Amino acid sequence: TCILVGGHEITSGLEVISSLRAIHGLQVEVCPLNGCDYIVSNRMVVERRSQSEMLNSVNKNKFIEQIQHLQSMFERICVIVEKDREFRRTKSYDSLLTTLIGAGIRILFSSCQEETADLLKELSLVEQRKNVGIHVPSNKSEALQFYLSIPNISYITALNMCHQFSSVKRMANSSLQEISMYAQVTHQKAEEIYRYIHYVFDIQMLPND
Amino acid sequence: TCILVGGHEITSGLEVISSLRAIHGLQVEVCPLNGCDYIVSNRMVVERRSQSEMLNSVNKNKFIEQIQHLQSMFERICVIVEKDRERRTKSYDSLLTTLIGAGIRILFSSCQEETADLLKELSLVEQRKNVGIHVPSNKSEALQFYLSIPNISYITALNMCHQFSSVKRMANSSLQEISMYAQVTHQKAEEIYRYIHYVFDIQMLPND
Amino acid sequence: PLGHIVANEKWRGSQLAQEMQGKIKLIFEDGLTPDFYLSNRCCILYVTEADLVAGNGYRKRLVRVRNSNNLKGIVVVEKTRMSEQYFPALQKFTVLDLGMVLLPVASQMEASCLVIQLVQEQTKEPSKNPLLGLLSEPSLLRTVQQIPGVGKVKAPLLLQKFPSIQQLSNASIGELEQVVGQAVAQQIHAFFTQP
Amino acid sequence: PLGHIVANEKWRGSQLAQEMQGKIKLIFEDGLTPDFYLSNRCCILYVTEADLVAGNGYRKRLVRVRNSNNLKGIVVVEKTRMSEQYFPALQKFTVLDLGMVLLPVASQMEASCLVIQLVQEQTKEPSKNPLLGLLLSEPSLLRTVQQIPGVGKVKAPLLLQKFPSIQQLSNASIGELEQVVGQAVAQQIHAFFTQP
DNA sequence: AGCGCTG
DNA sequence: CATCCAGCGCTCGG
DNA sequence: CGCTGGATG
DNA sequence: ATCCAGCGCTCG
Ligand SMILES: [Mg+2]
Ligand SMILES: [Mg+2]
Ligand SMILES: [Mg+2]
Ligand SMILES: [Mg+2]
Repeated sequence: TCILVGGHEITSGLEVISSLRAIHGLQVEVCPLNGCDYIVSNRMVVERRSQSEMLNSVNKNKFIEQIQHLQSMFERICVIVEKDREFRRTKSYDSLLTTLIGAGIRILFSSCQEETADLLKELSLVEQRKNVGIHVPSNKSEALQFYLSIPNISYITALNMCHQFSSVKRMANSSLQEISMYAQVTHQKAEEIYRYIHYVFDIQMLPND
Repeated sequence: TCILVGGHEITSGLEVISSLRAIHGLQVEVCPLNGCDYIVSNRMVVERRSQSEMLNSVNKNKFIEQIQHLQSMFERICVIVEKDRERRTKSYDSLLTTLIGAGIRILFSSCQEETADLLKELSLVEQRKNVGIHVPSNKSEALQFYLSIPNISYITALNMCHQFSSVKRMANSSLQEISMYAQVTHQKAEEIYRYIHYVFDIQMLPND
Repeated sequence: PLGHIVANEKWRGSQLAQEMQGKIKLIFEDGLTPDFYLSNRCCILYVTEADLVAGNGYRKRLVRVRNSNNLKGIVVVEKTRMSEQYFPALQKFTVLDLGMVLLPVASQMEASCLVIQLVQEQTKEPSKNPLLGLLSEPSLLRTVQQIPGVGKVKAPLLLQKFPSIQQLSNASIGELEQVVGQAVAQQIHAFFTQP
Repeated sequence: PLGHIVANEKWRGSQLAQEMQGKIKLIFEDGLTPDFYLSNRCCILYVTEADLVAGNGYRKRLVRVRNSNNLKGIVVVEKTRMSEQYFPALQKFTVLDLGMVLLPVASQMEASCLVIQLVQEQTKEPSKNPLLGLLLSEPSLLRTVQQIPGVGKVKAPLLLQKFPSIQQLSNASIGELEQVVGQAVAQQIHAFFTQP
């Protein structure tokens, strides 16, 4: 069972990463993800935030925009609020939690990096049982960057495309249903990708210059 | 056998990293290293460069400065020139001969898998010189303090964090203790000892 | 009820009930299994320090609420220094088995200020929750610029002649050669067909 | 020899020997095990495509050179598409077992332009090699002390005025700290240095 | 912004 | 036939 | 933008 | 028991 970790997590998550490998026996790869912490399945991303980050009202609007970005690419979003390493609550903190609950963003609480890794593993198990887990094992590097350029798809979706389509042409000539199954995305999401690849470019929709 | 990888290597080295784990059975940790690719031991750092990066003369002086930085922290520097993924110049040959003349070892690799193989071989040699990395959360402030010490590597700072029960114990250590516990040379322990015993003088700085 | 909270008798004059005074009104009532009701369909199951130390007696009630139709439970739990060790096991059960919301609190004082927010959130319309409530041309330029050989200048020329990614992908070397050089045509063709 | 290369007879009129003409002078000679000598103490062992396909016949000669005192070998090897499979095994042997320098070349043409550089590097003084040829610690020490929690830009210099080394700072009592920074930041500093 | 490649 | 710039893609570092 | 210590009640 | 001013800290 596989999990992708954002590279930025090495500046604060080293015990999360190494527990996941060592204690839990997941395949753990540290990846250049753009805008997320833990991709746990094809459907589920997990954001890791310290109490302090959640308390700090400077971070509120930026967090909500982060969650909004993640909503366009993932069906299941989890926030793990991890205790700071060696806490007074604010209205803004309670307000954020209630906001998240009202939008069905799941919240978990962790007292250390080891416990964060434990929750990540449990979340990994649930998703595996919904047959949406990450399936991966590379002279297909140009192709990956192309697929990542497709709007509102996650790194794992782009990876699936790279792995599953023998060529880019084969991807671009696929049906909506094929994109759904091979890229492991929802109907709606396969629809967005299909419309994009069939979209009739018009130079006159851009400024003249 | 442990090896530390700079986090930047995930933008170009994913097969190097995963081979090292999977094929070679090293403990591989991706780390926030500042200015190096692979720390293979307490004495040895390995820089990984594509042929293109080596050919590109825009990169020559920048590479030389990078090797100079690394010389202040490591006794053994290796460059692995890795063939680009799917044409030779004087400045390329010039760089190679420069590196030879300063005893910087050069290895050549045709793919990321072969780079991982060389990194593993280099790991083995260093293990046999008893300078290998030995490592396994409340010590985080201490690490950042030790990393602030000039001209020491990430692994030297980690050793300090792991070996000294407290920072005070570190700062009261002998030169010899620093040598052994931080796993650095005499010269390097001397530089750390002088730093910790250096008499700060505010009048050596400008005023405003 | 409107502007109100239906409450279990057992919270009569507790620190929780005291700090909600003036902020929000409490209709007490007997025979209630859950601790509070925010609306008719959202309830609270307060698990105390005592509840969590003892064992898994708290769970019985949680199961009832989840397995009720026409009702949803928010579990609020007293996460102290004493209880912190038991909290993982509870959270696994509450959040991951049963699928219910769990909110830790240090004390009843905190649960006061938290429950006021839940009620302010319930009363709010779902639009003003920001997590509930473009031309592709620019993106397509950038996608096509990922093709080797193709930069700023060649990207728009290609999308003028082959107006979709699909049509671009199906273009012959001959069709490509008319728009870009023989060399950049090979690069594009190679990119789309390399297995 | 000065401005010169002592060469093995076998390279008479080869593409290598041809491209070096005018650039550099070749004294040929018989009975030489190594291919060229740049100076008296640095030699070259050219391993050809033929050498590398056959097996490990090349190694005999390499062992002799490394095990010679008063002599160092640079191994230049023909890394073609044909040979590339054998190159890892050679490089492990040459670089990691024997400790010798190894430089791949596509062809003799490349080895020409490479050997000219080695000779230009040998002739060069070791100072003008930038990887061969002291500071106030005050700025660093400010930054080190700023890693102590509670201590920023302003408190760092005040502490180093009273406790002028990291060691003395590390040994300072809470009492001594209280005079400079006040009770809370004193505890933080003391805690930092002594937490086991 | 400078550098190598293509018509 | 062999070149010479000029435009472009690319990389790099602000 | 919160916390600490200190001047003002 | 209380405003605020200076500082450390985080973030852009
Ligand atoms: Mg229910
Ligand atoms: Mg391109
Ligand atoms: Mg010798
Ligand atoms: Mg500080």
